[PDB]
Amino acid sequence: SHMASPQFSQQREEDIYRFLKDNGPQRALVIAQALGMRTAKDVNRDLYRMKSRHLLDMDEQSKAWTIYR
Repeated sequence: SHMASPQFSQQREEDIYRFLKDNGPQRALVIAQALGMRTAKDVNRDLYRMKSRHLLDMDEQSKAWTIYR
């Protein structure tokens, strides 16, 4: 295929992926502030949604969100 591989539903998910592609693995709180949110809970919905579709992966060790391969 000649087009890009991931699927985003909204601007948040698209920013989350692009952000973690550009800096590498970061915690949900880093992602939240980078979108202009306040808390890790404001992003967690988008973050876990992308993990459920093969786009993100959280680390159990420090809650570091890393783009799924």
